[PDB]
Amino acid sequence: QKALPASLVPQAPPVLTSKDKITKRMIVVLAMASLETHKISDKYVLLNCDDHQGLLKKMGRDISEARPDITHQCLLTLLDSPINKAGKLQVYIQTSRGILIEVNPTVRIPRTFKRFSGLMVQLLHKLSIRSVNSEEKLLKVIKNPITDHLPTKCRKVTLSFDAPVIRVQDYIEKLDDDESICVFVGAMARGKDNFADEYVDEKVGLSNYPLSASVACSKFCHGAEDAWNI
Amino acid sequence: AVPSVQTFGKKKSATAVAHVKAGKGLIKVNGSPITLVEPEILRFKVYEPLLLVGLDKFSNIDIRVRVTGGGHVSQVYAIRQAIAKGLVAYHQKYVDEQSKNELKKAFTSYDRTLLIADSRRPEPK
Amino acid sequence: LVSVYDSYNPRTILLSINASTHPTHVTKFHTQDNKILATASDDRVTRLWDISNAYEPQLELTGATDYVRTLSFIPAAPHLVATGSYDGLIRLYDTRSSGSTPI
Amino acid sequence: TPVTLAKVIKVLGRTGSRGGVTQVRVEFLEDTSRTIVRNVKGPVRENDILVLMESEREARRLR
Amino acid sequence: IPTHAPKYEDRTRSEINKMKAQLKKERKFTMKEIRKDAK
Amino acid sequence: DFEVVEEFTPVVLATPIPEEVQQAQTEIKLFNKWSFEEVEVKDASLVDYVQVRQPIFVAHTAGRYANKRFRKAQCPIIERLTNSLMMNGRNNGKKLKAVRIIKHTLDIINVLTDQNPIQVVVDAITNTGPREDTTRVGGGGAARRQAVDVSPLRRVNQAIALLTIGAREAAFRNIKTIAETLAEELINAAKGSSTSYAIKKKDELERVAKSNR
Amino acid sequence: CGNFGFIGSSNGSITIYNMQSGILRKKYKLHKRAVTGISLDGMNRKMVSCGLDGIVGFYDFNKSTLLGKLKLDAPITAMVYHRSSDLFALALDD
Amino acid sequence: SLKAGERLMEALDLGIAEIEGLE
Amino acid sequence: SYVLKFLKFIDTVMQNKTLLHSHLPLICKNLFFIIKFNHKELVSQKNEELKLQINRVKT
RNA sequence: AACGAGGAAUUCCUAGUAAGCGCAAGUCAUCAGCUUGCGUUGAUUACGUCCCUGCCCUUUGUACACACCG
Repeated sequence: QKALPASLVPQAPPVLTSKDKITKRMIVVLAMASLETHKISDKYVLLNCDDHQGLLKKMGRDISEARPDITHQCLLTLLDSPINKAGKLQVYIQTSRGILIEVNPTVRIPRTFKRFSGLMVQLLHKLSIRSVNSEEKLLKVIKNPITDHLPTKCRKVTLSFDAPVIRVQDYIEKLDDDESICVFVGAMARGKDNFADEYVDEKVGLSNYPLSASVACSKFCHGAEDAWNI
Repeated sequence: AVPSVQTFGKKKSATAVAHVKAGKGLIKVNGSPITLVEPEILRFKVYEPLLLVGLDKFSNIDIRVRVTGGGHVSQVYAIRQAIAKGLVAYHQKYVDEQSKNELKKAFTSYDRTLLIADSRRPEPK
Repeated sequence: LVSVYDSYNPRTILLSINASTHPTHVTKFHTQDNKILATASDDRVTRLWDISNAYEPQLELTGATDYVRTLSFIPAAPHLVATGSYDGLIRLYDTRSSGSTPI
Repeated sequence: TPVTLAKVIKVLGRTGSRGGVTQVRVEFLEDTSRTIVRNVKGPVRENDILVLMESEREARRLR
Repeated sequence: IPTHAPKYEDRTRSEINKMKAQLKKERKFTMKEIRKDAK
Repeated sequence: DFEVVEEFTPVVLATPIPEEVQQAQTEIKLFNKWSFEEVEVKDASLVDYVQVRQPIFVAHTAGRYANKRFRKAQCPIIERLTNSLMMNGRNNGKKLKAVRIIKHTLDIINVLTDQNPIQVVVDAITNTGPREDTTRVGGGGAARRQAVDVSPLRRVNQAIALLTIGAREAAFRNIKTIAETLAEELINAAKGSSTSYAIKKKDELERVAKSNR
Repeated sequence: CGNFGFIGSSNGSITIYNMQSGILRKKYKLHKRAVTGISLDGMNRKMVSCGLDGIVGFYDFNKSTLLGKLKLDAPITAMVYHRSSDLFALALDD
Repeated sequence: SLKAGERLMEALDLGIAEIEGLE
Repeated sequence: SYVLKFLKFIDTVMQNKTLLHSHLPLICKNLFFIIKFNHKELVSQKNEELKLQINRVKT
């Protein structure tokens, strides 16, 4: 009735960066994530919540805020997720300070927090990081703003707790064809969901129960994979 | 005497001398016929005055054009202004004033840079 | 795929249409119309690409049996297209119909 | 959805509006009676036709 | 997708580099000093 | 019937001028190939603002069109396309190369789509020039985007800048070149068929305005 | 305006000369018998002709169109225009 | 801070509201 | 719409005559400028309460 | 072995201007790691506003009609 495709080598899906501004895909940003540099004096370091608190205090900021653990764990589950195997989403980190980060969907996030932090300080001072084969820069700090990096046909929502709840399967089936999605998550420890409410349209909720950013990201990932049959 | 007339044309830093005298209906620009001006996209801009007016009025005269200085587009605008003012002057001198006026009206209604140039002096506040 | 471009200038690949991943066997133009190109690919389906929107086939043509290798238009009509398969059954399709089934 | 057209008549002034926002009075084109105060983002002069989507609302100060 | 791994953390050539930087710095500094005292 | 005579000896010259140029004299066409009769803006509120009243030979009228407020609005449209095509990163100031690119694009459009290339340009402009925009409101901290209408001149300038920027970003890192992809993008723009860069951006603009009305 | 001289022939062709150089410019052909009367308006817009084929012809002169073609019964023999009132009188054959 | 015209309009608004209510 | 509310306000003053005679010049100048500017819409309208309001304030 | 147009911040600019391309000189202070002349090519977007940021000026009609306010 209809021929099979000519070649049947199961090829890798086409890898994606932001330079493609056409293909329908998914993008997750981590908003207000805390990744801060400091120079202890004889070593630069990433600010960490538990171990250094009085030096946070002598700087004067809030130990209730300065915590990259949730960023690391959310990043781990996202870039581990099976849609990231299917090659259909990429990561944008919008720091608490303001730096744009494009994370390629081919990197392998270091599993332990110390290695992750060492990578992070190398990034935040160096601006680019190459692979072990050294021909592709996997991490790209880039220029504000993010909507001047996104694809053209996108809808932009935030993930808030107070918002009315929907089924993300329903939402992705409500979408149009070339209309990609753009979900802003709040990776703050404890703060108000007012970060990108001039950027994006509408707020969304996934339960009447509060979550973490991590399990919210997992919920959105699996609603995505069920909506796209992958 | 030979009924003759002479005019100048001027873009930013170029000069276009145009002799116009009665003749057999030809054009000459720098000792080369005007199918061979260089820039080849502005050749039509050089052609502009002839195609604005018609062709018989240039069938009964003789032009001789010589340009110096400037660059490409500057020379080209210079030649077109020179041809315009020369044709108008020849008509004014040897044939009817009414023909001169209808020529002038058609030109200036199209584009005034043909009859007067603008040497661009700045405006300081 | 097909590649279409104006003659005398190999430098300018004017338009590059990726049809089915099977080999496109034959490509022709309309005769009466002038902006509709037809490709028979070995996928037993022939497609009518409107040369303005090259992204999708303006009209499919299916129902064939195996290896459509030739096709021809027709003089009086610009709507009636003849396809030659590779197992016989020279088929005659309409375009101003729905067009999935042959006339 | 019905689009409509109007004519910018008279540029208003002295109101405290942001740079790049100008408050102006339009008369509806095909219906020669209703005038509405609206805003514009680009430069406007007297007497030019202008496109309108929303019907009912009159504009205001934009702080 | 193919994945990768991140990268983060010639002795005589680099020693030549540091000696050249020290030579440049010292010559420029002494030039400044001679200029000042002579003036 | 009745006939006007203005001719009594057929024009002979000593330096022969080709047939194309003769017919150009009897009717001005842009690059001698495209007329200006049967060219119209299909929508009002732009007949004033995209001038196709006066014919032109080549798109390089070097007049002073930017001293006053609206001499920009007076300037003819294909001039604006060459200019915004020249506005570049590596290529600021090569207008001759730019206008040759315009001519190449114009031929590509006329070859592919039948109707009239310059008509395609004008209809594309009036179909993509956005209608209802937003701006920032300060408000003193509780800031947001608010929706206003937009002037015709801003519509024209916005539509043109978007179209050329879409063409350049299409031919940024690709095997296609600017003239080709601008031709395709313009044809789809006059089609209004939702695959053009400017079309996507326009509907995105008006829906932003809709969302925070 | 003192520039244009009008000759009305005996085969119909109205011919327009410039009188500075004595040169020929324009030629109209409407009537079929001899032309007998020609005049031009004081504002140099319109042109009146009348001929023994019973025909009065109205022309523009800024353009070169045919405005009007009127047919009367008798042929027309004599013509006088008057410019200040824009009225013209024909002497007929009845 | 409210501008002339705007202050007049909203004050006129309230006054006309009360008068029309009493009528 | 605020023009319409202005006219009703004037008619209520004409009911309360004593507030009139201390501000007659201000009333007259503002009223005449408002109508002379907004004339076209106001005259192309049709409203019998508006007609009666105009009649009473005229008298 | 670094490197694919160079983040955060920050500086400037409204027509022969931004930018690009070169040729010449080397003028009692400066400049040769450069400095200054001249020509070529020639743009997009504002030309309105005091709403934010700051700055100033005036709060006494004083000056001679009419007008305006008081």
